[PDB]
Amino acid sequence: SGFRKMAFPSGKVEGCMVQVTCGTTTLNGLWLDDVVYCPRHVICTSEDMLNPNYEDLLIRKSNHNFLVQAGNVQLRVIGHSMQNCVLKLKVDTANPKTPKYKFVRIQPGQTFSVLACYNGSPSGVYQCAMRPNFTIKGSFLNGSCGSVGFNIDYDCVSFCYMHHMELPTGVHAGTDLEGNFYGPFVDRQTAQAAGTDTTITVNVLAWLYAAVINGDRWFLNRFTTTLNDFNLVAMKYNYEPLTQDHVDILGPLSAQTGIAVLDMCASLKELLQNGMNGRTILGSALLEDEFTPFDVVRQCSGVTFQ
Amino acid sequence: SGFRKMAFPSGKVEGCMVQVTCGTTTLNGLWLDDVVYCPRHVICTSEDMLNPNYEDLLIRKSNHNFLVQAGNVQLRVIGHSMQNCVLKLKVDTANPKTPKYKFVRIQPGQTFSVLACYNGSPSGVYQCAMRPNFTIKGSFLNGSCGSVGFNIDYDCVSFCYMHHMELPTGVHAGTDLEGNFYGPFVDRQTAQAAGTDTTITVNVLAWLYAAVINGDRWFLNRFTTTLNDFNLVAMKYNYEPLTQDHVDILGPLSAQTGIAVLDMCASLKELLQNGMNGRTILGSALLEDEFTPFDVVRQCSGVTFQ
Repeated sequence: SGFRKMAFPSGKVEGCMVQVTCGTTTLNGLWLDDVVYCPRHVICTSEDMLNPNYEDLLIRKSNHNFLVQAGNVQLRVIGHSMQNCVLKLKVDTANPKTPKYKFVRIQPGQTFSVLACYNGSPSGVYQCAMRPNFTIKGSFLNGSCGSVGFNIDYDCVSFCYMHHMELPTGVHAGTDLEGNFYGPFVDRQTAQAAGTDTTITVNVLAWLYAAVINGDRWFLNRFTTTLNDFNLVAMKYNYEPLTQDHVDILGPLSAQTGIAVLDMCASLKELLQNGMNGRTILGSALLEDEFTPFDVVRQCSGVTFQ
Repeated sequence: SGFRKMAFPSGKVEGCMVQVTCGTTTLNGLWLDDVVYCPRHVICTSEDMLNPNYEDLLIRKSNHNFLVQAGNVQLRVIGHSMQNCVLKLKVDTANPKTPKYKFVRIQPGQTFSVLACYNGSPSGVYQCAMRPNFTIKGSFLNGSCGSVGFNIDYDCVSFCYMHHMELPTGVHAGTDLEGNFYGPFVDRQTAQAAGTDTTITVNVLAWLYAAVINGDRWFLNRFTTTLNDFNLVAMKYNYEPLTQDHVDILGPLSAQTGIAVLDMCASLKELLQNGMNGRTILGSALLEDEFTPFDVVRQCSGVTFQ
């Protein structure tokens, strides 16, 4: 037993990371088959980033202006195109380590692992959530752009995120692998408002189920509630409204524990109103929202990859 | 910027995991050169585990009684020996994916990544600390025994932990890769007391430095203290006593931030005495002790591996 914030095994993604250099800017790329995917702002200086015209900047670039290095091998660039906010560099070699993969656009509140990289080399792996306001709270220094987020399903890597920007507020913004930003963000160094963020209610409930499975039960109370009553409380505490779809996704955890979803809602309501009184749940002194119902089931049932 | 509990990239270790079966017990092994390393309790049934005589049980086993599977390849066992609490199965093939590696016995309070595995297949990676009482607070289900903990230094994997036991209290015990338990534990299903645990003070101070670097500063106060005065408070709150060795290891973070170590001690003293008043530090509502000073520097300076 026990419950940890576990990332996916990173090896299939490590084999896809490369370094991309254009003029004096270096960041990370993702090499799948004969295409390298990277943030289009690889073509910008710090000064360009204040107000970039990506079309005009890219016209000044030829195939030979992109240096792509896979460990020690230089790749030969034979094509370049811009798709939304990503560059696709066609190269003359297929990556021999390409895994089974898909490109996925995830929903707010879904989780994924980030392989943080610098100069095309991996430094670490961690699990995070796409916030309801389409930011992520990552760990990203200068040079981490082009680092990717992913999920694995047995032998298939679903790439969902490419890192582009740190907002002036210190949270992180990026794209899907088609180059479409999550949320209202642009690849420009300017003031950019993130929405009001909210807590991912269905994830907190999943994590309360994980706690019960692990024996952490002190928070279970004598009350029930309604979906409408609970949602009045969710509004006050800036929690996402719970829907029947969310109730349905929690079904298996309800079944395993014998705790009706609305009973678990009443327990959460009491924690929102009364706080935790200096107590912990699964070693946390706040309500955790970075585990999906699918994450809890995976971890509690020991699902493996290959 | 930002600060996450980051694990090492797991690919070099993924290539070393194999499945070991003896009679009707299956768990994980680690294949390095022509040796597979696994918990000796692979030779026990559930019933044997109550009071095992490992010497007598192992005598009943021959090379052909150990089934070792690397993905789909069966390995041929040509030798077996017991070293403390590990079995070393000599096999007739060197692992082509063996990384540069060492075997290290870590100190209480040091951190490492765990690759959780079932049936020789990786499920996830997470970072944890060896507790001062030589337990770990992991995520380990039935079949996870033989999963390993490690650190990476550029291209070299330092293996420090192999998982053996869940104690009746739900924390986790294991060995170094020479088969010597961390702490007083044995590979027997019996009541086993873990010591009183303590908080890893030098790690909490490292994490307060990480917070300041990231802009989380509200906890900095007007006071200083002495090593002896601080340690009186450390005793009361079950924190490890701080030594000059610990002060010296914090030197670089002191230098970077311009906050003397004893000033940061006085800030910590005030947090121990007054609590956090419903506030957070790096998104935590408790004092975090799973980052070493070396972890903070690594993460804050973007060190990479290969």
